[PDB]
Amino acid sequence: APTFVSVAPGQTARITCGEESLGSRSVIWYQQRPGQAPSLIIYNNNDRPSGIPDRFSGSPGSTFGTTATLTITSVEAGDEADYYCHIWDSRRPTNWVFGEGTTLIVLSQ
Amino acid sequence: IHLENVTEEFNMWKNNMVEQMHTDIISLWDQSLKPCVKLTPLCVTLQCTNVTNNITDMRGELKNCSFNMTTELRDKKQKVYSLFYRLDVVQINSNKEYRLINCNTSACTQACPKVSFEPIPIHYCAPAGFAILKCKDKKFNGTGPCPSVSTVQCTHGIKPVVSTQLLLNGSLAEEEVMIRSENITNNAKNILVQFNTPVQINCTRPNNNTRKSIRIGPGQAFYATGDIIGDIRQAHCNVSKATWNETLGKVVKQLRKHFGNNTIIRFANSSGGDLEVTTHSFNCGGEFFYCNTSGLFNSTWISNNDSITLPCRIKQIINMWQRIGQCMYAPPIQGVIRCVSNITGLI
Amino acid sequence: AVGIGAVFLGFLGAAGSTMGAASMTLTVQARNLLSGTVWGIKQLQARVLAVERYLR
Amino acid sequence: QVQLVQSGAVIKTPGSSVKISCRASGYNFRDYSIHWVRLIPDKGFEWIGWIKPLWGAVSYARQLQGRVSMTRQLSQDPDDPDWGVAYMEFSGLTPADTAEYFCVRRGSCDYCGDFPWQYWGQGTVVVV
Amino acid sequence: QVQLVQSGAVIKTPGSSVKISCRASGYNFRDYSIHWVRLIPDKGFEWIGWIKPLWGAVSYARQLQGRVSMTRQLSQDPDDPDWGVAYMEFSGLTPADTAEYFCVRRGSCDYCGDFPWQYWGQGTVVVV
Amino acid sequence: QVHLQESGPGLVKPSETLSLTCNVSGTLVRDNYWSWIRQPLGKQPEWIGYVHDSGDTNYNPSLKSRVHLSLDKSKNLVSLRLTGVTAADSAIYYCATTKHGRRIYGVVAFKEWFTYFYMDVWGKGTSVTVSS
Amino acid sequence: DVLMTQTPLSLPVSLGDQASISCKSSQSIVYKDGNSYLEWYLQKVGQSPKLLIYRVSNRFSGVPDRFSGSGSGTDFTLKISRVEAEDLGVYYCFQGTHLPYTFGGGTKLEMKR
Ligand SMILES: *[C@@H]1O[C@H](CO)[C@@H](O[C@@H]2O[C@H](CO)[C@@H](O[C@@H]3O[C@H](CO[C@H]4O[C@H](CO[C@H]5O[C@H](CO)[C@@H](O)[C@H](O)[C@@H]5O)[C@@H](O)[C@H](O[C@H]5O[C@H](CO)[C@@H](O)[C@H](O)[C@@H]5O[C@H]5O[C@H](CO)[C@@H](O)[C@H](O)[C@@H]5O)[C@@H]4O)[C@@H](O)[C@H](O[C@H]4O[C@H](CO)[C@@H](O)[C@H](O)[C@@H]4O[C@H]4O[C@H](CO)[C@@H](O)[C@H](O)[C@@H]4O)[C@@H]3O)[C@H](O)[C@H]2NC(C)=O)[C@H](O)[C@H]1NC(C)=O
Ligand SMILES: *[C@@H]1O[C@H](CO)[C@@H](O[C@@H]2O[C@H](CO)[C@@H](O[C@@H]3O[C@H](CO[C@H]4O[C@H](CO)[C@@H](O)[C@H](O[C@H]5O[C@H](CO)[C@@H](O)[C@H](O)[C@@H]5O[C@H]5O[C@H](CO)[C@@H](O)[C@H](O)[C@@H]5O)[C@@H]4O)[C@@H](O)[C@H](O[C@H]4O[C@H](CO)[C@@H](O)[C@H](O)[C@@H]4O[C@H]4O[C@H](CO)[C@@H](O)[C@H](O)[C@@H]4O)[C@@H]3O)[C@H](O)[C@H]2NC(C)=O)[C@H](O)[C@H]1NC(C)=O
Ligand SMILES: *[C@@H]1O[C@H](CO)[C@@H](O[C@@H]2O[C@H](CO)[C@@H](O[C@@H]3O[C@H](CO[C@H]4O[C@H](CO)[C@@H](O)[C@H](O)[C@@H]4O)[C@@H](O)[C@H](O[C@H]4O[C@H](CO)[C@@H](O)[C@H](O)[C@@H]4O[C@H]4O[C@H](CO)[C@@H](O)[C@H](O)[C@@H]4O)[C@@H]3O)[C@H](O)[C@H]2NC(C)=O)[C@H](O)[C@H]1NC(C)=O
Ligand SMILES: *[C@@H]1O[C@H](CO)[C@@H](O[C@@H]2O[C@H](CO)[C@@H](O[C@@H]3O[C@H](CO[C@H]4O[C@H](CO)[C@@H](O)[C@H](O)[C@@H]4O)[C@@H](O)[C@H](O[C@H]4O[C@H](CO)[C@@H](O)[C@H](O)[C@@H]4O)[C@@H]3O)[C@H](O)[C@H]2NC(C)=O)[C@H](O)[C@H]1NC(C)=O
Ligand SMILES: *[C@@H]1O[C@H](CO)[C@@H](O[C@@H]2O[C@H](CO)[C@@H](O[C@@H]3O[C@H](CO)[C@@H](O)[C@H](O[C@H]4O[C@H](CO)[C@@H](O)[C@H](O)[C@@H]4O)[C@@H]3O)[C@H](O)[C@H]2NC(C)=O)[C@H](O)[C@H]1NC(C)=O
Ligand SMILES: *[C@@H]1O[C@H](CO)[C@@H](O[C@@H]2O[C@H](CO)[C@@H](O[C@@H]3O[C@H](CO)[C@@H](O)[C@H](O)[C@@H]3O)[C@H](O)[C@H]2NC(C)=O)[C@H](O)[C@H]1NC(C)=O
Ligand SMILES: *[C@@H]1O[C@H](CO)[C@@H](O[C@@H]2O[C@H](CO)[C@@H](O[C@@H]3O[C@H](CO)[C@@H](O)[C@H](O)[C@@H]3O)[C@H](O)[C@H]2NC(C)=O)[C@H](O)[C@H]1NC(C)=O
Ligand SMILES: *[C@@H]1O[C@H](CO)[C@@H](O[C@@H]2O[C@H](CO)[C@@H](O[C@@H]3O[C@H](CO)[C@@H](O)[C@H](O)[C@@H]3O)[C@H](O)[C@H]2NC(C)=O)[C@H](O)[C@H]1NC(C)=O
Ligand SMILES: *[C@@H]1O[C@H](CO)[C@@H](O[C@@H]2O[C@H](CO)[C@@H](O[C@@H]3O[C@H](CO)[C@@H](O)[C@H](O)[C@@H]3O)[C@H](O)[C@H]2NC(C)=O)[C@H](O)[C@H]1NC(C)=O
Ligand SMILES: *[C@@H]1O[C@H](CO)[C@@H](O[C@@H]2O[C@H](CO)[C@@H](O)[C@H](O)[C@H]2NC(C)=O)[C@H](O)[C@H]1NC(C)=O
Ligand SMILES: *[C@@H]1O[C@H](CO)[C@@H](O[C@@H]2O[C@H](CO)[C@@H](O)[C@H](O)[C@H]2NC(C)=O)[C@H](O)[C@H]1NC(C)=O
Ligand SMILES: *[C@@H]1O[C@H](CO)[C@@H](O[C@@H]2O[C@H](CO)[C@@H](O)[C@H](O)[C@H]2NC(C)=O)[C@H](O)[C@H]1NC(C)=O
Ligand SMILES: *[C@@H]1O[C@H](CO)[C@@H](O)[C@H](O)[C@H]1NC(C)=O
Repeated sequence: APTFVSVAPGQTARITCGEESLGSRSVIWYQQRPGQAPSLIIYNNNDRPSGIPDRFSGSPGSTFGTTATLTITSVEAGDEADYYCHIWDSRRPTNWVFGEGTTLIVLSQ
Repeated sequence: IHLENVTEEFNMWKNNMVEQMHTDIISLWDQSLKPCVKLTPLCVTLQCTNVTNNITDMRGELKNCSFNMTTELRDKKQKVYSLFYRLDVVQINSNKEYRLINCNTSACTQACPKVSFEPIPIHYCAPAGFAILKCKDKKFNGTGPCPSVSTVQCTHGIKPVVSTQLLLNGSLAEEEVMIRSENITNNAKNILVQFNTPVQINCTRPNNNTRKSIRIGPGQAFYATGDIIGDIRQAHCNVSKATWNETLGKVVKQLRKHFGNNTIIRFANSSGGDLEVTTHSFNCGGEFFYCNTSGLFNSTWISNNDSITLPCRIKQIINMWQRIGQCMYAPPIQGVIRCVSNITGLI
Repeated sequence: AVGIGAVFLGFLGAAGSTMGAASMTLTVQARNLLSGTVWGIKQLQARVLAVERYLR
Repeated sequence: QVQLVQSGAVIKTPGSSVKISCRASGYNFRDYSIHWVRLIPDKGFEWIGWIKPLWGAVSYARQLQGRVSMTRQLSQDPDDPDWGVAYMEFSGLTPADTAEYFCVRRGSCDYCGDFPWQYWGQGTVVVV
Repeated sequence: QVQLVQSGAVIKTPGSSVKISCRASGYNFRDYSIHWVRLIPDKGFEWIGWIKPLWGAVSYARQLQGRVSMTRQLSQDPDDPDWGVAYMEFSGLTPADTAEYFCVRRGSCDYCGDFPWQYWGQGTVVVV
Repeated sequence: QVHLQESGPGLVKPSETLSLTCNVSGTLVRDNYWSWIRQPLGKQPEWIGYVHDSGDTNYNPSLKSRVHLSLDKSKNLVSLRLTGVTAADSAIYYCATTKHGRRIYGVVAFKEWFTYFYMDVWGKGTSVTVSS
Repeated sequence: DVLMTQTPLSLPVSLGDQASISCKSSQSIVYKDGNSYLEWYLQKVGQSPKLLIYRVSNRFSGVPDRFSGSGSGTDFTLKISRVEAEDLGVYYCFQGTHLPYTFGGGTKLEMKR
């Protein structure tokens, strides 16, 4: 059930998570290192807080009938961890459980 | 042909041409529905549920109704779903079980979408033997002598709008805002007001619909609201608050002449009644709005940037002019629509 | 400019002028008196009413 | 002819609300206004409000707002398109409202105004 | 207005057959003829054939018979009686038929003839 | 800079009550808004509930029946109280603050906005494994 | 009444540029002739006002060809090709169909320095 996306170190890696969009959405992306708590990376649909670089990208939440995607540019070894989506849909009710975590792995270990 | 040294008594209240126009528009409006499809077979028991939405437990306003419907062939049948507004379904007495509101009295022809509802200017050319006079006095009260008349063979551009609370796109007066009545100290007669400066209104419907064709019968197609992609957002209207305060200042300045210079003119919302006499009715791109206007008509007036929003409700079936057994089903229209109009006056 | 005399040769322009000056332009009211599926019946009935009035 | 039947007499308590049904028959009810008026004993007449049954646009007196509501019921069958019903619900009853309530209709003439009242109701006696 | 939308560009093999859909919208499609014409690069224009969409009577050039077929599709719903579709299927493709294919409509005037071509298609590029 | 940590029993019999703690560092409890997150192994996390100041508190619709919370006002901690542990409660428990924003999509006076929460920082997590 | 306005009101234009002023008609100006009876007026100061052109197209005799006018029934304008010192003055738009005959405001072309 955790799907695997593998890309060369330095390329771009894309992550899809959750139900297809119906209303306006507010997606939140996390980052789960193995054996720890999560760590937030994207708090609005595209806005990111301090201490997390701008090589991350979110899908904009004004598009209807698409899937919330997280786009990673210039992957590395420290970015090889789990991700999580959390959609707040303006049409569908409150999501009290996160999306399915796609484990991110990079080749040439 | 501007005449000279001539006085003709005008009286708009006992006029007969307005009564001929009120007859002609009704007769022609009925004559523009006979080729369209009558919607008898759709009057059927509906099984309805709430539309997919984060329902808050305080509004309905959309219904997702599934029902059986006949096909091109007479034998077979099909389950089909549609989206109706809450003002068109009534709970007849698991999921609930509804019916349309017109089913209790009369089936109703829907309007063919090749037929537009928008007004085109209608002139009145006088026949042979007769003539049409025209006042030109700018201070013409409404009743009495107009000392500057002008005969004309055919009238000016009259665009027929349909509106209740405040009339739109109506030829505006030139020198100043004017009021008109029959006996101002009478209560049953309305007090018409015609503006000088056209205050602007913007109205819209944010829901991105999807028109869907259902074949009721061979050669007959039914147009149903298929899906709401985008977002569920309520229809509204906007006017400029500053110009509306200025325009009410003008009409309060005018109304103090007939009533005394020391009075307290205040504006209230409608007293009540049926729907389309309290709310503000009009049409916009072929779909009928009903907009609450309590947000404009509350003030008081003693002797010395932003924009007002006001909510709107939509019916799909309409019964204008209140006949016995004729309504119509205005079909939904594809995509977000909006229309802009000058406000000429109010009643 | 058109000219104010085109008022008097126009239809019904002498309606405010005196009786001694309407007799010169008296033929315009004579000439514009005649010439000028339910709607067809209404317009047809109005036109035959006008020609019956002229013939009377 | 024109007939204006009302409901019978009624006895109410202070604080209650009364509903009076003026049924009208004999003309096209979707055309002519209905007015309501009340005779207070040893105080005179007093107007209440009018209603235009084409849609149901109503108006009330100034000293009765927040207390009185008026509705109507048209006839929807095309076999009897003439008759109609008016409803007045008068709330906030005091012992000062012991009176006799009438519903009236306009004069039928094209010369008469609105307030000349030709046809009258039979008379509802209201005792608080 | 009058609009003549075509289908996009296409790449075909020698010996194949191409189908091009000229959709017309904005006028009564059951009245006016549709013509087809092709621009060969560095060879000029060349007429192909006409079609009258009231029934579908067609005619073709002499040096293209046995190679080209043209059909049409009317609109049967009375809510949109105006739009219509023309179809050209050109068979027996050679590398000499690398060209740009157009569908046209007549002039709208009552004085103009048949071959003065007012409205044009956007242009289908065909490479064999 | 914050540092938050919980302390519970971590060895719980089925059909038993439960409690946890929330120490503070950097920021006290009356300023921010607090939440609870749990995660079974090999599963996506689950967000139990959140508490504001002045009593604004909301929970799961699934766990609406049994869980109850409060703060520790004078001692500057956050409490927890769960009822009826079963085999579906074995999960590492977390503690987190939350920041809330509005995502307005339409006319503001028609209530066409919705709050959305996000966990800016995180606790360190304690395994509370049910023990039959 | 079919009163008009003039946009703009004063243009100081150098000697050899194009000046263009518009007059907008409330009601349409169409006679039974078909030609829109509007006149363009110039008045040098302290004089009698002249005539610039006729209806839209015809021109008053004794006037050079540095004047042109355009319009399509509703809103009218001019184009002056070259500027002189005699082109100082007050300009007007005049109607000829309906009574009373209305005027424009009046524009004063000036110099640039
Ligand atoms: C009749 O009148 C009524 C009222 O007069 C009209 O009703 C209005 O209707 C509007 C549309 O119908 C509706 O617009 C909404 O507005 C949303 C709210 O926007 C406001 O809040 C923004 C966030 O606030 C932040 O900042 C404040 C302090 O500044 C903090 O306190 C908050 O905590 C937040 O951090 C704010 O940014 C925004 O201001 C922007 O717009 C101003 C307009 O002049 C600019 O001056 C200002 O500089 C801001 O500009 C920023 O944003 C714009 C975005 O358009 C950008 O271009 C600029 O470069 C700059 O970055 C408001 O104050 C707003 O969120 C909505 O926009 C989002 O949703 C739509 C949905 O389709 C998207 O298309 C759109 O792109 C945008 O999505 C973006 O954001 C998403 C979420 O983060 C993100 O996923 C996505 O990728 C995009 O980046 C939309 O505009 C009005 O709210 C509404 N009411 C009022 C009172 O105006 C009615 O329409 C009238 N009727 C008619 C017929 O006209
Ligand atoms: C008070 O008065 C005001 C002033 O009139 C009223 O506002 C009007 O309301 C109208 C509603 O009845 C509204 O008309 C609709 O407009 C829609 C928008 O698209 C038009 O506008 C854009 C931009 O302005 C314009 O670009 C388009 O076309 C222009 O160019 C073509 C060239 O091909 C011209 O043919 C066309 O006339 C127009 O010309 C423009 O430029 C020339 C210069 O060359 C100027 O001289 C013109 O003045 C003009 O500026 C659009 O025309 C539009 O979507 C609507 O059209 C749909 O609906 C009608 C039925 O009403 C139907 O006949 C059409 O074919 C079309 O339906 C089809 O498409 C639908 C969508 O795909 C589909 O669902 C249908 O099934 C059909 O397939 C309609 O034209 C008008 O725009 C506004 N006025 C303004 C300024 O906004 C106001 O309503 C009045 N108040 C009340 C209460 O009534
Ligand atoms: C008004 O009310 C009506 C009902 O009265 C409602 O119509 C119904 O809408 C729902 C959606 O809300 C439809 O349910 C979906 O149907 C699609 C289409 O079904 C086709 O495919 C299946 C595949 O087996 C065929 O057997 C079938 O015959 C159809 O051809 C399904 O694809 C949907 O399944 C998805 O959603 C499930 C929800 O639990 C998931 O569990 C499932 O895994 C599927 O998800 C996958 O596909 C998604 C779409 O690609 C994708 O986003 C996911 O990531 C994942 O990959 C679901 O069954 C239902 O069929 C409609 N009924 C009818 C009669 O049309 C209207 O929608 C409603 N409208 C409004 C505005 O309220
Ligand atoms: C729209 O505007 C028109 C005007 O174009 C109004 O019509 C007239 O309005 C005036 C006043 O607004 C009315 O005039 C009043 O008439 C009274 C009756 O006397 C007249 O009639 C008799 C014969 O019946 C004549 O012999 C006599 O000479 C008059 O001609 C007068 O008594 C009134 O006098 C007032 O002024 C004096 C002093 O100024 C006071 O002492 C009086 O008490 C009184 O206040 C007054 O002159 C006239 O009757 C109206 N005519 C018509 C045909 O209506 C409309 O009323 C107006 N309508 C609306 C809806 O706005
Ligand atoms: C989907 O729609 C639901 C509709 O129920 C919506 O749930 C509600 O969201 C709001 C805001 O996110 C929650 O918070 C409320 O709003 C403010 C926040 O400060 C408070 O003042 C409110 O307190 C009042 O209401 C409480 C409950 O009625 C009372 O207990 C309290 O004393 C106050 O009167 C309140 O906290 C609100 O709690 C929820 N409702 C429920 C039942 O949980 C949800 O947010 C929407 N989701 C999306 C994604 O759109
Ligand atoms: C309202 O909803 C309609 C549909 O119900 C939206 O129309 C759709 O708009 C898109 C782009 O504007 C159209 O083009 C499509 O684009 C994709 C992009 O990859 C392309 O792959 C498709 O083949 C197609 O060309 C799309 O056709 C159109 N839908 C229909 C049925 O015509 C519209 O954008 C919405 N508008 C608003 C304001 O919400
Ligand atoms: C004119 O303005 C007045 C107030 O300024 C409006 O009166 C208001 O009417 C609504 C209902 O029409 C009342 O709403 C309430 O709703 C709840 C929930 O449904 C219900 O429980 C109540 O019994 C009541 O119906 C509202 O209280 C009332 N306000 C006052 C002060 O009485 C009136 O509707 C406006 N007229 C029009 C035509 O909008
Ligand atoms: C008609 O206009 C009046 C203004 O004369 C509107 O009254 C306004 O009502 C709103 C709330 O309904 C007031 O907003 C808030 O009121 C509280 C008092 O409860 C005040 O403490 C807040 O600071 C806030 O302003 C508003 O103040 C009030 N206007 C004035 C001048 O006091 C009335 O709502 C309008 N009617 C309708 C139906 O909208
Ligand atoms: C409602 O009434 C207003 C009057 O306040 C109308 O606004 C004005 O309309 C005229 C002609 O309709 C506009 O003149 C235009 O001038 C431009 C200048 O280049 C020209 O290109 C046009 O051909 C036309 O002559 C005038 O600008 C406009 N004023 C404003 C402030 O917009 C309005 O058209 C009426 N209708 C509606 C739907 O608002
Ligand atoms: C559809 O909407 C209606 C209206 O909100 C819901 O019916 C009731 O809504 C009230 C809130 O106003 C709740 O207190 C009731 O519990 C609701 N009744 C029931 C039986 O749930 C209704 O729940 C909505 N959903 C469906 C499927 O009908
Ligand atoms: C036609 O159907 C409507 C809808 O049910 C009826 O209107 C309701 O009638 C009942 C009792 O007469 C009232 O309690 C409701 O308030 C009415 N609702 C509405 C929206 O008016 C109507 O009576 C029916 N008429 C006939 C002649 O059968
Ligand atoms: C009604 O809508 C029109 C069109 O959107 C508005 O006109 C424009 O308003 C913007 C500012 O909102 C100006 O920047 C434009 O110059 C205006 N254009 C025109 C042609 O007027 C209008 O302001 C809206 N009215 C209200 C009251 O909001
Ligand atoms: C009423 O007041 C206005 C103030 O503008 C004044 O012009 C007018 O003459 C007054 N009329 C009367 C009857 O007092």
